[PDB]
Amino acid sequence: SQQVDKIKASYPLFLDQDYKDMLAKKRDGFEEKYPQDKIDEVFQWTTTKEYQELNFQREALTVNPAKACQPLGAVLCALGFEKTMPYVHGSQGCVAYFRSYFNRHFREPVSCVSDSMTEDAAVFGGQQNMKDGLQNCKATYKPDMIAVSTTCMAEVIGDDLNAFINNSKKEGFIPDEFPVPFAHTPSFVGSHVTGWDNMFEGIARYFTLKSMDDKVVGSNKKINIVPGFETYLGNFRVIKRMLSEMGVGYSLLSDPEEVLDTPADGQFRMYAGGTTQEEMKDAPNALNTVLLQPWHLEKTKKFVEGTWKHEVPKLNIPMGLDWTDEFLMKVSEISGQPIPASLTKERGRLVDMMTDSHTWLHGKRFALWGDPDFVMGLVKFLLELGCEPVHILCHNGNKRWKKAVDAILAASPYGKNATVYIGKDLWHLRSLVFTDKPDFMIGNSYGKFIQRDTLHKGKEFEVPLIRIGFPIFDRHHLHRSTTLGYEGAMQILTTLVNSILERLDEETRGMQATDYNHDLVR
Amino acid sequence: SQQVDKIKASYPLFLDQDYKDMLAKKRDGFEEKYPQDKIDEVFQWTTTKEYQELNFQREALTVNPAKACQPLGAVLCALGFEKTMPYVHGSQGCVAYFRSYFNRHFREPVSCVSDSMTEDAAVFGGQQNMKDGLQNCKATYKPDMIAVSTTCMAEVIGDDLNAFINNSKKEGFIPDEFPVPFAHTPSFVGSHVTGWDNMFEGIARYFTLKSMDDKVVGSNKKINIVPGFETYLGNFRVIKRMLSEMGVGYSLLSDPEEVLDTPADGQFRMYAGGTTQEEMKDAPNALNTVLLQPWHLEKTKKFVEGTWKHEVPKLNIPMGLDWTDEFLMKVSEISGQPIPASLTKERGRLVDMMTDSHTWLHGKRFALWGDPDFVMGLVKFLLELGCEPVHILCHNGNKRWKKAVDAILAASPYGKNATVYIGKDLWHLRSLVFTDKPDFMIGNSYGKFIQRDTLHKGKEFEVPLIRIGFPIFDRHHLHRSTTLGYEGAMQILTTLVNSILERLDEETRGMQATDYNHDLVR
Amino acid sequence: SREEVESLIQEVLEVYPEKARKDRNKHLAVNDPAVTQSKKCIISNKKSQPGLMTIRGCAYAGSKGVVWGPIKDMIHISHGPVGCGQYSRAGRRNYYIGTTGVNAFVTMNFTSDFQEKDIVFGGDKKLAKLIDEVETLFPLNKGISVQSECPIGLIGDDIESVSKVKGAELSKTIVPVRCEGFRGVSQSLGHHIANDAVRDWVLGKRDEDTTFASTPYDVAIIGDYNIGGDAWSSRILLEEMGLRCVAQWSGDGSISEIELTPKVKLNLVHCYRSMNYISRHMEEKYGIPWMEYNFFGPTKTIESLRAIAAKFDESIQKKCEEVIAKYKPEWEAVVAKYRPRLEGKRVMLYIGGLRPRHVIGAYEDLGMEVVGTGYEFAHNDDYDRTMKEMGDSTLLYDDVTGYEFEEFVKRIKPDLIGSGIKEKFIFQKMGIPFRQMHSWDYSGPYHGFDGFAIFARDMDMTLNNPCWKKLQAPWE
Amino acid sequence: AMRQCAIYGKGGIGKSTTTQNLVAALAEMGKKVMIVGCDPKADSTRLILHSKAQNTIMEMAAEAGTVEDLELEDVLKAGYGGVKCVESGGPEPGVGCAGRGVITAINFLEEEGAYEDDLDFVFYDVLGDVVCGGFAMPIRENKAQEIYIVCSGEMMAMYAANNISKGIVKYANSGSVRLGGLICNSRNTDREDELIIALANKLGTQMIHFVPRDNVVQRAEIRRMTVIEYDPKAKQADEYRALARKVVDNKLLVIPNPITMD
Ligand SMILES: Nc1ncnc2c1ncn2[C@@H]1O[C@H](COP(=O)(O)OP(=O)(O)CP(=O)(O)O)[C@@H](O)[C@H]1O
Ligand code: ICS
Ligand code: CLF
Ligand code: CLF
Ligand SMILES: [Fe+2]
Ligand SMILES: [Fe+2]
Ligand SMILES: [Mg+2]
Repeated sequence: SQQVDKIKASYPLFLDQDYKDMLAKKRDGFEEKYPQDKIDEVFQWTTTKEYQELNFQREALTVNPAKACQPLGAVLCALGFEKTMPYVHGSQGCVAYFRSYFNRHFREPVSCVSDSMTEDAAVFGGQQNMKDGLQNCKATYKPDMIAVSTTCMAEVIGDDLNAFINNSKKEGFIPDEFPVPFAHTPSFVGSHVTGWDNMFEGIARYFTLKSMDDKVVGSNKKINIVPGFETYLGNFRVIKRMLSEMGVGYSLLSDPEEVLDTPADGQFRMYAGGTTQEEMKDAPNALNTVLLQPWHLEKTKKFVEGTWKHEVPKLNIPMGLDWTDEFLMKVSEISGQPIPASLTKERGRLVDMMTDSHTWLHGKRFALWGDPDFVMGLVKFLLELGCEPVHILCHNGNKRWKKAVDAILAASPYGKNATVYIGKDLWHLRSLVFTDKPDFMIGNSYGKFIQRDTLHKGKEFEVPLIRIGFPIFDRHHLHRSTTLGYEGAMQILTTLVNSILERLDEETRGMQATDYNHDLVR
Repeated sequence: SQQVDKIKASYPLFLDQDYKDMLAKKRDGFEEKYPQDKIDEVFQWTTTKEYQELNFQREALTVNPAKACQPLGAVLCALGFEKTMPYVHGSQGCVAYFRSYFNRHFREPVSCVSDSMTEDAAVFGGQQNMKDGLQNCKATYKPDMIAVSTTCMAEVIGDDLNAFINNSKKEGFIPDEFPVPFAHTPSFVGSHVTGWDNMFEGIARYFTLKSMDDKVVGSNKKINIVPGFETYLGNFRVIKRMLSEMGVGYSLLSDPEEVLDTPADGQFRMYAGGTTQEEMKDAPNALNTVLLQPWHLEKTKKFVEGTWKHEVPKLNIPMGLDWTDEFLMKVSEISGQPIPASLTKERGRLVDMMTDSHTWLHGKRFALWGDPDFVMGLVKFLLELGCEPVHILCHNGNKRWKKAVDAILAASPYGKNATVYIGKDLWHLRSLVFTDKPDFMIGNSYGKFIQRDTLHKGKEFEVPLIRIGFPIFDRHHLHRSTTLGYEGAMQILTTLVNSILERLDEETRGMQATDYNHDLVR
Repeated sequence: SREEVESLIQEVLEVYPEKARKDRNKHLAVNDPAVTQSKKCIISNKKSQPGLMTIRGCAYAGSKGVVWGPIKDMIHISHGPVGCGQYSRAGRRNYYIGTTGVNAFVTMNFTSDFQEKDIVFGGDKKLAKLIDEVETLFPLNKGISVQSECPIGLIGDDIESVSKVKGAELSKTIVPVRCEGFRGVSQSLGHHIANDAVRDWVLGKRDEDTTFASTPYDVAIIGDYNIGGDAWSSRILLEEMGLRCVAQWSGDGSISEIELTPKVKLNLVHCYRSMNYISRHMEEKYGIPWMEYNFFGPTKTIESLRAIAAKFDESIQKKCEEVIAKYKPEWEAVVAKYRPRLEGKRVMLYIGGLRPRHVIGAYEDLGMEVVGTGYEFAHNDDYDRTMKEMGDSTLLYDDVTGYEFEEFVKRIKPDLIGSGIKEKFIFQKMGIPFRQMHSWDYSGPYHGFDGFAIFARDMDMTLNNPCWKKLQAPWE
Repeated sequence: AMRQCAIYGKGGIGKSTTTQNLVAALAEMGKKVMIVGCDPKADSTRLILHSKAQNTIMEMAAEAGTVEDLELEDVLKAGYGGVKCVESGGPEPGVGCAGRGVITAINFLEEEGAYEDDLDFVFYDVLGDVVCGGFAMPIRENKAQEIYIVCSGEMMAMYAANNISKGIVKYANSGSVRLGGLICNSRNTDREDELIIALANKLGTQMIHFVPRDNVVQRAEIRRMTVIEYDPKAKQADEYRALARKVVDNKLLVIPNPITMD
């Protein structure tokens, strides 16, 4: 039933007595469902130390992973260049998924094509699909550039991207000077951050490999910035703002900030802004190249050190105070510009915030996950705050990264109770937050399922989710946030101390029971 | 008892059984406390329509007001001027409170003096305190300027600030040229916003009244901006950023953003930034003067229209989409500068956010309160979002303003269920949220006790507090936010839609009851 | 108009190379409600032209995302690299009642997460080991499906063998599904491979069993995936009408309901496209008749209730007329409130395989007109059903391209578009009101009388929203 | 400076034998040579390394977890004459995907810089039936630039040379990869050398050398050695030196023209 003045959607509609009664009959009659008694006992068992031991013996099964595959990163990379169409050579199912995935995170259109390789293209190869596809795409959507990556099936069968594209050009499907950079992006290797590294390297090699002869390092007086797989619009914007503020000439290579934030003004723009082809061609002339997220830009770094001959600085991701400081001094060192009074003041305003909030953050325990550089940046900042990371999970992490993060942890009194996990998923993490309960989780939307689980055990075991990372599908416009630099650090500090205060108020909102500590002033 | 490894503060310590027992004995033995039965019965009665009728018949009793008194606004005004010491002539109890109130909201030092009028100065006048105080203040704290306001007692006994200051100067306690503007700020008239209007008009009168002879309107080619009582740092900044973006020469009169956000770098800066004495002297040469919060800058408006002869534009507070637009076009008409592409795009990004979040914002019902201009800005935006204001309260509001807002409400389908209240307090609003339950409250920290009350009645009756306004004492660093312009509207849009999604997740987090609607993607 | 629309078709097609032009021309038509053989006017279910930004998915999405995934008390393994399973995790809102991770698993992502060694050496050993860990960590699971991603089908892993061997060792139904993404041309073949697997590995488990107590009023709901609770909202009407719903395929579905479906008297098929396969098979093997119904809006629902009740005795027909009389004042008030706000409005639709024709009824009940519609992957028998439901000189498109759909809308200028998440943000930026017609924009149900109320409210809230008048800056 | 060559030919024709005997002579001439085996049975370096070279690339990756964890030191060994050997590895018959194993191994060698010591020649030994893209990995751009096709006078061997040449064309047109010649590994058929010269002519290439059938080759193979190492004075041993000298001096690199069977 519906009262026309107050229509109910699925919640709370299905709580009406007639639906509830109907669902009771469904279950009893046809579901052959395990008794509630058993379900509760099984549930309780999965929260124990013994279930954790079994759970951590897994060797073949993955449950709720915290990563996606390579071409997702390639697509994001390709999106960052002017009038560029991401083009994924292989099965079209993948593209439908990549677009949907980014649509939901960005609440924006996401442009990308497939060349629709079917069963006969599986056994004969995708040479024809690549010919017809490059021609059709150029004609219909008119990009300046098409950036080609691969699905897993094109990789199993070894479709030679370089040859397929050269024959397309040789046979007149697209003009020879029409730029078609490529990168093999196999999904069964690494993860989506690895796909970003691979795609960027293809494009950079495409524009600079032939013509190294006339390049002189330092001759355009600018600093190359490579951001890596990045999904906070504010992150592109803050790097650009701090460099402009210092007077540093800079060149952001892969810049999707504009095209992922177009205005609603009556027209759809498939393309907007981004790194130009001329900027890439000119990149080897820069003073140096800074990699924002080095732990997934290793292939890019070898090409840039080897072919461009830049002394790429050893910098951590510029998150939190020390590493933002370190980033700014090194940009200062490369370019000759001193650090302006305006950035120095901003630094002291983040310090002021740390001093103001330290009593509430101190000793607070967090479980967290995400991509390698993000996680280590977030871990470093939690330590600078007097917080205790407890469970650090990075599913797409490696042994060397794990070694670096264990060193940061051990350098501080606040890391004594923390352990780093690589190769482990969100079902592992779920066990950890039941057996060794932290105060909060910091991760993406997928963590809401953990929070629901911890709550089902009991309100005193509930571990709230703090949404920082990618993808965030169940809040709106968090993709406009910042995590880098001083600006990112202020936002994170504010998100953290206020999650802490929001939770405390909930635990103290009980009339004449807990509200003696329901303070007006915190 | 305490575990040395996991120490408990007041919460949850006193939930230990021995404290619980000790409290049970205290009550029973010595409190002569009404039986729980009666307490529950009176409580239920305070949630009904009949109590509301009694509650709304009040004529003499005020409960939980939503305003402060004039000198607080006067102090905030003076703080916004270069090296200026706010000076409140009267009782020192007032000053200890003013600083505290601002300390807790801004989490910054707040400098202001009293001249400590005691019982004998009550009966003999505050002439002597004023002589010694100005001399002592000037010598010890060395401001460039001293801005004198009054406590309620100095107003009752008619202490003539003008006379007392001149006799201070004639007798050499402070130098004759040393700037000492003043304003009578009685706490039994209007409130803290009226105090700001009074202070600003006194300072402006001080620097420009004698010398109107040599002023020509429009000759410095700048637009004067008067912010009014504003407690979001970001609001001063967004106005400064948008004018600069347009190339409009501007002069912001009363600018405390710097002094309220000094860096923690090893030294205390009693003063920083602010409107210079030269800016004030030069103000009448500006093209025109824009008042950001007209509904409490009426005294200022008469002085500037009467004496400076600026044709002050008829502008609403620039909040939400229409009135930000309206503000930008008027600044464009006055200065001659076009509206730049970067602002046009900023507008389309706010529109884009509104199209993206509209299905969740639609039909949501809000109770809200705060200052006159803030409230109406907030009401106008909710209507632009498709939301339904229901209870609009403004305790320090007046009958004309009430009419202005009822007209705005009537201009939209979404205002048909709203009522505006002036003169009514937070104990009145509490009845309103029990008898005609909205989905959320938008207000300041004082609202957390209302939420505590609605929850004690029942989880289905709980009305969550969304903290936007002044003062905010129970979250950290919200005073860095923005509420004006496109940037302000984006922050407000994001807070509202995510408060809605956060609450829905809470209502659907129940394992095997409501979590069928605990969706990953919202 | 008929000629004007034909002209619009020829102009749009001018941008394509000749091969893509000759083909895309076959998939765009000007409707004739008189035509009953759609082959004559349009062709469908062909492979997409490379590089043209089709909105189509793959066989795996069709099988795992759509048919299998909703079955709540089985564990569905995304077999292969980590991407597929991760982009589809809780993306489709197939609602279910259960204790997730204990006795129910719908929102969870199970995968074998192929690395390079698993590609080169094959993954049958890992798959076997994977099933042991599952049975350890989720002992209340009542069966397991193995959903092959692209590379499982290339390298020739023997998942049937692993399923027979491990299933015997554990006395557990394990269903191997070859829903390799490169198979077919879209989601459609995945439905089919999903239905044949249900048939081959589950539907027959109780062929010899006669313990279940059957009545002449037993029916199954086939082809409702309970989006936002659509199926729960349908089920209630059928039962108030005195029918007993033994099964729901596959929204809120259990493996036991599927095994008990052969005991019903009539199969109620909502989504024809995705489950007409198993319905024909159940008629051939068990003698069970099946019929298509539509519970979108009052007119279609009322007509469907009467048609279904006519398959039984007069008692059920009596109860039919009761249910109708009960909800009559409720759907009439919805009409009185929302139709005046929607009358005369024009909508263009583009969805998968059922809704582009199925929901036309609900729109008309609010006085709206469907001026254009098309499918991602229908077959010609869907377009046979479609053309009488559309008006004359309306536009029909199949596997429409991003470009084509963009340009059609520019000319036709509808007031509302109802399509998917990939379409959404394109058209909002154009100032055109947009409703998601897969996910229902996280709202719904829209099925039945209770859904229609949410349906009316959603179409009006969006189309008449104050945000749509704000797209142009006053100064330009 | 560096020359990369890929050896193709009909299954069972003598590629791995011919390749290894050539490289032996090449090393004996003072060349720095690497052999890259691209066959799941991993027999391509078995005669340069006596008895064992236990460690294939895929094997070590499977054991080590991932290819990225694997260091160059683990899979590349030196045998007779300082000849460097590495094997792709792959699955046993009938399971997994040997093609992808080749892609991964060749990609590993590139990423780890295996090509940049001071090498004169790189030889890729590929299996007979080239069933997929993986097994053309050695003839992509920046891999082998010279291809030699092993054949003989019988109908089937020549038919195969022609079909491998068609598979080459797409890699030859779009790249720099070129056919170097046909090497005739005799089966003692009538007027066989003339016959292979004729075939070479129709393709657009030459027959670089006629290698006689001599059972010392198999006798040395049974000893896990090249003829060069097993018996340096034998007639067959001088044959591989002649073949070796000619490959050093070859300048003929063509795009072949495949014929229609008539
Ligand atoms: N010139 C020659 N005279 C006599 N026997 C020879 C010979 N060349 C090769 N053989 C023998 O023929 C057999 C095949 O040699 P080899 O293994 O090198 O062929 P191949 O590599 O083409 C097979 P595949 O295609 O499966 O890799 C071996 O036993 C080898 O000793
Ligand atoms: S199953 Fe089909 S695309 Fe019949 S694959 Fe698709 S939940 Fe659509 S038009 Mo998404 S044939 Fe269902 C469908 Fe229709 S996923 Fe849903 S909305 S009625
Ligand atoms: S010593 Fe007097 S009793 Fe003490 S705090 Fe001061 S007034 Fe009160 Fe003042 S704060 Fe404003 S100006 Fe009057 S109302 Fe009140
Ligand atoms: S048609 Fe999968 S998303 Fe792809 S690159 Fe492979 S991991 Fe990543 Fe369908 S079954 Fe899946 S989604 Fe495609 S791969 Fe195929
Ligand atoms: Fe958007
Ligand atoms: Fe502070
Ligand atoms: Mg061989």
